[PDB]
Amino acid sequence: GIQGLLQFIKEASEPIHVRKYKGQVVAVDTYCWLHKGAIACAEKLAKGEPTDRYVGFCMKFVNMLLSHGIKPILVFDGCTLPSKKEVERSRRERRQANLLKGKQLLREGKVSEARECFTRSINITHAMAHKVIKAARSQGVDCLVAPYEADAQLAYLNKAGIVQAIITEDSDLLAFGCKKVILKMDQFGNGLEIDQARLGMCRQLGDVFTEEKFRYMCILSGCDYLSSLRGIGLAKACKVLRLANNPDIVKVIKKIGHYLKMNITVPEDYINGFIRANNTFLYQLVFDPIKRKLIPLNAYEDDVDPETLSYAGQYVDDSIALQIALGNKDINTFEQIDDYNPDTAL
DNA sequence: CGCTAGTCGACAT
DNA sequence: TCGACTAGCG
Ligand SMILES: [Mn+2]
Ligand SMILES: [Mn+2]
Ligand code: NA
Repeated sequence: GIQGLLQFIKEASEPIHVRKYKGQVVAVDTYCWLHKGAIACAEKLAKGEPTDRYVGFCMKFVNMLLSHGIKPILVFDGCTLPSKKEVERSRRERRQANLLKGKQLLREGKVSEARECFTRSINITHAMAHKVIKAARSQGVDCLVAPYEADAQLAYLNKAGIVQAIITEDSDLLAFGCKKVILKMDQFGNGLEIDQARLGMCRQLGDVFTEEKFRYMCILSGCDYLSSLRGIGLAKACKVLRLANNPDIVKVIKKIGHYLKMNITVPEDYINGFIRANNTFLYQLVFDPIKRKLIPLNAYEDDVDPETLSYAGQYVDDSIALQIALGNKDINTFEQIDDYNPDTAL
């Protein structure tokens, strides 16, 4: 997530209700509903005790969407991106830590703080997600498991015209170049909408409303793929991109000390990390629902070599990609754990 | 003013 | 998990 982005472009935000998308299709970052639903039953989940409260929690959101004549496409996270394995491990350590020390806090008597310990140990597994998938598909609601991060898949679904809006809590969608993003939606449909074309309402944003420059801004400020240079936030990065009339971002980053009047040393591997971040935001592998084939988020440009983009995910056979996307194949064991067929009755 | 790093709440009784 | 919020510091 782009920390502070939502407050940085608040002028482009608008309080809405989902009724305005009646008769249209809306994709959903289901992992947020999964997490907020897991919070209610974090105790049983952390203990391994059987529960399915989060299923109902997600399904009342889904039902709420269905009640207003909206077609929801639930999208789920798939395989972990190779550039975040260390990160996921480092987070898993914290989860297990809060789990154990949570159990010890239960041993010592306080539960209100122990609650706060168990709520930070929540690990959304693919099994839970699959439970939600079955629960939704029993209602005729489409479900699609992303090849990797659901962010890029959602971005594709929106930029292709399959859906007209995206329900999420993560601002990464804005960096992926989404047209419309619905944030902070409760059980009743009251949410906050951000339009890409409305980014012009932000005065301090300057002329950084174009998708490319906006992406550059989000990356330079600091994202999940690359940590920002110490002292570089959203405002200063935006200032750099505003003061830079040069289309070549590399020379700009090399002159980031010049555009800001600061003693900023730019390491040579930071440029590599930046290029990788941009290529990940641009060409992360998604799944085409129509053609049923692994494709990059955006079409490969004539300058970039697609052979050196393994950090954006590697390709597999389209059949395997299909069985993975349908949730029929386990992401980890690559074994058939289901046999859904959308044909015999996205 | 801007940025870093840490805290805190979410759900729900 | 992610944003909101804030003390501390350039
Ligand atoms: Mn995500
Ligand atoms: Mn994200
Ligand atoms: Na930053």
